[PDB]
Amino acid sequence: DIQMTQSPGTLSLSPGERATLSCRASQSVSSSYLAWYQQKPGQAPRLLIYGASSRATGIPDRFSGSGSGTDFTLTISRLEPEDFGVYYCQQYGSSPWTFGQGTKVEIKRTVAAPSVFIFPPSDEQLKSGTASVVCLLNNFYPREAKVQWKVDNALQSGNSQESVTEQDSKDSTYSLSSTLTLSKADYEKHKVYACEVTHQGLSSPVTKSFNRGE
Amino acid sequence: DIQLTQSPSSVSASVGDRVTITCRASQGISSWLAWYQQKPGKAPKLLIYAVSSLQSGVPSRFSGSGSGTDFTLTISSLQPEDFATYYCQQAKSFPFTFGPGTKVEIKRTVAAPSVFIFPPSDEQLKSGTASVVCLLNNFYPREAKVQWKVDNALQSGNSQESVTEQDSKDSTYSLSSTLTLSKADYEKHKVYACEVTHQGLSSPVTKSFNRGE
Amino acid sequence: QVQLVESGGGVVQPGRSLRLSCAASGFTFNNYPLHWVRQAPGKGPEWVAVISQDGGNKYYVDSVKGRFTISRDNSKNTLYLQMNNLRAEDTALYYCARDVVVVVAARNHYYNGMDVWGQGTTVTVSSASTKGPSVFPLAPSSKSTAALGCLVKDYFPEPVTVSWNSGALTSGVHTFPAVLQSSGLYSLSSVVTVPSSSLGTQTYICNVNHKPSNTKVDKKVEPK
Amino acid sequence: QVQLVQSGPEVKKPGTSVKVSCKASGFTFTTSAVQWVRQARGQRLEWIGWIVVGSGNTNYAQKFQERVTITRDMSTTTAYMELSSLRSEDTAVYFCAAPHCNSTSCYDAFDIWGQGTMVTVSSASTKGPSVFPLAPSSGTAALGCLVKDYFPEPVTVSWNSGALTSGVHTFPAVLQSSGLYSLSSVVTVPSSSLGTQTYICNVNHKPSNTKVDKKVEPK
Amino acid sequence: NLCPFGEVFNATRFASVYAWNRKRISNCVADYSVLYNSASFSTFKCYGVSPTKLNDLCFTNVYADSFVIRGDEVRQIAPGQTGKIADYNYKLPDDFTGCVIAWNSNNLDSKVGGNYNYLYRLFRKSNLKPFERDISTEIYQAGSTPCNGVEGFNCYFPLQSYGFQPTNGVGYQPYRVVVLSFE
Ligand SMILES: *[C@@H]1O[C@H](CO[C@@H]2O[C@@H](C)[C@@H](O)[C@@H](O)[C@@H]2O)[C@@H](O[C@@H]2O[C@H](CO)[C@@H](O)[C@H](O)[C@H]2NC(C)=O)[C@H](O)[C@H]1NC(C)=O
Ligand SMILES: *[C@@H]1O[C@H](CO)[C@@H](O)[C@H](O)[C@H]1NC(C)=O
Repeated sequence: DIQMTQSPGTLSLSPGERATLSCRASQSVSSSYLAWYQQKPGQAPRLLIYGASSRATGIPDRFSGSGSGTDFTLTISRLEPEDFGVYYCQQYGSSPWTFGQGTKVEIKRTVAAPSVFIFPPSDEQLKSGTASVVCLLNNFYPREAKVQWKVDNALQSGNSQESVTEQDSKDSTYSLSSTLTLSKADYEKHKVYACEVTHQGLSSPVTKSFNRGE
Repeated sequence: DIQLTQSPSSVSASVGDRVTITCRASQGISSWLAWYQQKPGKAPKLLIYAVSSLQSGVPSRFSGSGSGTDFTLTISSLQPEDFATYYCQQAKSFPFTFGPGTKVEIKRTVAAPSVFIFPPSDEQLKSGTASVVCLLNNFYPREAKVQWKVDNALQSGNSQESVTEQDSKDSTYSLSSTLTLSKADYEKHKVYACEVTHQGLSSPVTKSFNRGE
Repeated sequence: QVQLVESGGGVVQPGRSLRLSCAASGFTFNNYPLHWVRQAPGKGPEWVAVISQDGGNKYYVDSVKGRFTISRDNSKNTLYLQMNNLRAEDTALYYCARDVVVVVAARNHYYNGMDVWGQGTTVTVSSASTKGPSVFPLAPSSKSTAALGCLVKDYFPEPVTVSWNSGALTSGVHTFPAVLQSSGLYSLSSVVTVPSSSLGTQTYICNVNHKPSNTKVDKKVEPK
Repeated sequence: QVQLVQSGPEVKKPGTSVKVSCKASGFTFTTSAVQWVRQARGQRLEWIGWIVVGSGNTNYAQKFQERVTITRDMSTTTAYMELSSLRSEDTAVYFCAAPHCNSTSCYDAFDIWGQGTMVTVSSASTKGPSVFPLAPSSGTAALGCLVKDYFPEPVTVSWNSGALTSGVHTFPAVLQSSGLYSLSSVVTVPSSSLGTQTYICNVNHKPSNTKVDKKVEPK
Repeated sequence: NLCPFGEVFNATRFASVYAWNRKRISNCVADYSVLYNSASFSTFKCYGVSPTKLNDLCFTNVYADSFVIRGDEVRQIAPGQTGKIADYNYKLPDDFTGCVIAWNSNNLDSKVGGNYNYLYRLFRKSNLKPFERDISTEIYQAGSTPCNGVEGFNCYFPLQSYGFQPTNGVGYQPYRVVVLSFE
């Protein structure tokens, strides 16, 4: 099969700059059988460029295409806020019509530290025999962030799950939610519950805790 | 139920000969017929399908033709690995029926059979059963007739035959015929003989023995 | 390599059941319908049943209709034939075979023959009890090149294996195919042609091996 | 309206089969082609195969040669994708794509795309979510709701019946080892408004017909 | 002085619709009354001349075009029709003067698993002129990019197989069609 590789993985660029995306084939492919697609979260792919250098119907002229053989380029002259999504290239000449792994174009921003909040399990959930402690990392950039749970100074592992939102359309920041899950029995065996947040915007790891009960 | 008939039933050819086998169907089956080659102790091998489509790997000396009810399998120059039984199969409707097959035999010179008769062993007679065996050794062609005569009385329905495959060295056949009587019937007679008539024999050859001697 | 391997055959009484399996490898299993073909001893092949690629269509010969059931497991690359209420005329070597798919204008057309065949698996429907053979000498005649041999009589089931002098003697040996007697047991003869001079100065031992009965019988063939 | 509309969401047990529909409109179906592509949650695009509408000829990928068969029906201008022997690995979103064509010529790429069909494969059963409040700690404060233990996806969350939108983060759900989903939706508000502004999260789960309005309290 | 109607209708094998065969018949007495009275023929329709009053009529020449399609397409063998057969395989002129005869040939031209011998043209850039015969196997270019003899996206083979099966619906079963024209 023909392997399509894309770069970069994440293209962090400011609105108004010139974006450049690459598409590589493991062997020479026809220029008239390569396409570029744009996909936004929760949406279907949208055809931008085909035939390597043929703009599609309705696509703005700031989108361009070039390449031949094994190397292909998607060029956005001036990056608009509606263009920040995921881009894929697919060759449809030789079967199978393989895709690339995608390139995320995000809005570049200044380093913003997250606002950290910890939430004890509600008294209603404790009646169910399960405890959930939540740690919120609010509005930060870049996306990379680290959360560690400590229960009476004991670092937890394998009992937590994370979730990250898409980049905000207004302040270009991300938000993270980590949930520590213990049973009601194990939850009542300890007293201090804390989540440690490590991030680029923090000069040192910030810890937010609560005392079980008080 | 589509029947299939092949002709001839046997062919005696040599290396290089042009051999043609025909297959007749009881109804028209268009271009839906295949040809198979089978050697003793092996699964059938597909040679041709769709009348005239040579299966991959089959040498081009094999060909096929026909349409409707009559079909032909032709071997332009017969090679030693082509001596086998060939079958035709139709594929118009189920059940997939095969033909009776045509055996491609090695042509050679007429050789008369060496005939030997064997009385039942004394150990077998102690078991209450007697078996007299008549051996026809290394002969050609395969066609042969064996008759058992017990005190000059021709037997029927109490004998079985068995023929070896064509020999890989001299292209001859061997036949074994066994006469089976009870110990009671065997001891009621004296003369046991198998009369062999064959194409190489100008007159029936008889091998006999007298019970005891 | 494109390969079909069947298994699951054996001896079974009349009216009872047997299940045959077919292991495929070397090709995309679910793109091919599959056939079951059997071949009785001495007779030509007889098509038994076929199943489509997904298992939605099944066809049978009238002889087995209602008794046999073909099926396939595409996840295991395995074909099955479930044989119930077996009769004597079901005794044959059973092959599994792959359908010949004719492609015209990039369209597939099925049921055009069988191109890939297995080695076959033997089923034998009989009420006879497993029994090793009696080996009786066919002694060479006094004056009648001479001929001697062994009579391998009354055994079930197939097969026996016959060697002479533990395999050392191969020249001139003829081991005939077995006949099925009315009693349900098999009889077989293995003969050898020798110079008349060697009859008094060379022993001839036939070795009959019958695995189903765990018997190996060696008989010394000598003149009378 | 050059359209390409797909089936609704599917939730099947492992070992079964799903058949996703894809109906064309606007262009002449009879002369185009339809490819199928799947995308797992947060993964790339995986080409499954394509079919020529006029002939019905199919080409599949190596990884789908065994359990996918693509069909079409020109009478109902619809193409199908049958996926047999489902398993958890098959849980993804499936797209159909086609070039729009008139009676004789076609577009030179796949420009028409379907809305997408989500197929969930697990042993789980339909269940409504339990909504627990994330209370604000005692200048800006944070509060929210914990939408825990529901199946299948998705749920929708709004704050103050849509009145509160600023500073709201509803996170994508995670799949717990129990087979159920958990989702948290939080909002940042000024610390002054905690005693004089009721905050209510509106959790709606259509697969279970569950409508929960939970009020968050500062303890 | 009879005719070869025997070997044209009861022929062993017919031709595909895209490669339709034409037999020429000039001056021979024939009795089209035994054909109109036959329930074997699923379709007996004449244009420009009444099917009843047919034996009296005299024309200088008769052409017998024969091919095979499926039952749903027999309605296309008529003047002023459109469809796969009429546009890309066999077109009858508006002023066609003759008859179209067809009968179900499932027992002959259908095979279990599908027959591969009867084809029909699936793509063509322009419609056929009346009585035009197209048997070219050029790769149909459906897009702007030129196919170079290789099939692919927007590059399809122009002919497709019917795949006639005995279990097919009678609308999809094979039908042998004979078109008589009188000039
Ligand atoms: C059917 O369409 C073809 C091609 O249309 C092209 O593709 C469409 C998807 C759309 O993007 C059109 O704008 C494209 O032109 C027509 O063929 C074209 O006809 C024009 C007429 O002058 C000619 O200049 C072009 O070279 C032709 N291109 C091709 C590839 O044939 C065709 O006319 C249309 N037929 C009908 C009946 O509408
Ligand atoms: C075709 O054959 C039938 C007999 O099966 C016969 O009655 C009929 O006249 C024949 N017609 C033609 C045109 O051959």
